[PDB]
Formats: sequence, structure tokens, C-alpha cells
Amino acid sequence: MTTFLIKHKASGKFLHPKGGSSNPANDTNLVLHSDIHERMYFQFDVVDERWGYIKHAASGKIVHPLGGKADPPNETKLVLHQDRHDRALFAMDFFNDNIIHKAGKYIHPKGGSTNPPNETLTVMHGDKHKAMEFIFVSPKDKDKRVLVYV
Amino acid sequence: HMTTFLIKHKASGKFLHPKGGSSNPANDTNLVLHSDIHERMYFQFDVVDERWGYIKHAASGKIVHPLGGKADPPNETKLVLHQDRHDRALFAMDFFNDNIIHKAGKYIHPKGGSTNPPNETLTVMHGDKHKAMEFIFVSPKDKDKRVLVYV
Repeated sequence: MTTFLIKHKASGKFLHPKGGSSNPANDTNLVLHSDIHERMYFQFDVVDERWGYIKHAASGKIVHPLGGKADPPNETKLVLHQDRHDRALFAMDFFNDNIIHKAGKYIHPKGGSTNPPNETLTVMHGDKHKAMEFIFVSPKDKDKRVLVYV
Repeated sequence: HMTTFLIKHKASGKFLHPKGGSSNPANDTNLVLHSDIHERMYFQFDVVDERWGYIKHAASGKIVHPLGGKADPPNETKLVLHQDRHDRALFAMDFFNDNIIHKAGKYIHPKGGSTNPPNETLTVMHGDKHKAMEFIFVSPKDKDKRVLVYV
């Protein structure tokens, strides 16, 4: 209904909390993995027009740049954390197919590969290219895009 | 719930209106650009399927259609309001690239493509992308404040 999968467009892998738990601890890395299950479902909670929080559905933790700085440098790891604040604001660009942080960098697989192996970490990086594209799909139809602004 | 908004032509600051400004425009009334602001030029976006939805005139419930109801309208097809609701009136409101795209892939343009068209200029479909076909979606109470049309 409000849940979606975050699919890495080039590989078909998905974003997961590292370890696949329903209850990841604060500062758990966000990784890529091929598996599908309810513990990799996400929601998006709108805060201000396009900006909002990317939320792990099972735990309520949201996506942060590790350390929570307003303008994180390239290669800053993405983690899950319960805190809510303006440095965890992202927009879900379903027209250009990417996820952009409030300060202008994007979510990437670490290393920028179109075919990242399972457990690859995700990081912030300012470049735009095929390997940083993501689409947002229905849990019950992994090829059907869904509106995350809901 | 559908957020109410103005459709603002980015280059000129003018807005999309039904020609003549009626609260209940007749079927096939042209969609035009005009500088006035009033509640008969407010719009809503009725989401149908993910990004696709109907651009709905708030006062009347009529929606934007390429005239003729063809599946793949050619360049220069005029935009009108009509009460009919079906898939050939599906658009997406691209608030990241700032344009309005039809399901068959062309965009809403001012007829003639001017960055600064006169009041009452018709709108048409066209495949080209440039500054004169950009639109932003703003609060009726603050024409410079972008609002999220998808909620």
C-alpha cells in the first residue's frame, strides 16, 4: 500500500539493511542485495514538498548520511538511524530515477558498479550515471513502479 | 485528497487557464496562458497510476486532454478541457525537470514556443524540450512557493 522496494535499476538488486533484520540497530549500513522479503520494504514520509524521510518499514528507522552532517562529502556511508532531523531529508526523483539528498549528492553503490555484488555498501556521491539509478516498485509486482509520495 | 495549485509557465510567469475563465468551461474549451490569478484557474492532479494522472480543473472537474482523443497526438495538437476521463488524458507532472509530459511522450508547450507569450496564447503538445515549455506548480496563496501535486 504505502510500502515499496528500492530497486537498483542496472542490476535489479534492492536496498536492504545490512543483515536483513526487522529491527536493525542505529547506524546499520544500507546495502544492496538480491533477496526480497518484508524486512527490505521502505516507505517515504513527506516533510516539505519534494523532501522527506526514506523509512525502513519494519523498524521505522530512516536513511541518514553517517554522522548526520548537512553537507556530507563523497563516499559518506548511508545508514539507518531513528533520529529525525533536516540532514536526513531526501527527494525520490522518479523522473530521472535517482535519490537525491538535500545538499545535492545522490545515493550510489560504493564503487559505482552497474553490477554490485550482494552486501555492497551505499554511499553519497555527487556524480550522476547509470549505476546510481533507482526505481521504486510494488512489493507485489517488482517490475511495476509505484508512487512513493503517499 | 488533491492539493490545489497554479500551473505556472516558468519563463513568463503566466499561468494555465481555461479560455475565458469560466467555473464550468464547455467541453473542448482551449487551455491558454494568462497572467491573471483567480480560483477558476486553480488545478488539481488526480493520480491514476504512479506518475500518471489527470490534470483537473478544480472548479469544474473537467480535465486536460489533447484535442481529438488520439493515442499518439502529433505535434501542434491543441490542449482543451473535457469532462471525459480515460487513458488518453493521462499526464505526469515532472517537478524535477519542470515540465508536463503526456503518456505518449510529448510535452505541453505554448503554441509557437515563446518564452514570453501574450495572454490568451493557446497550448499545444510538442516533442521538443526547451526553456519555453517548463512549468512549476505553486501555491494559490504564494505563486513563488512550489507545492507537491501528488498528494
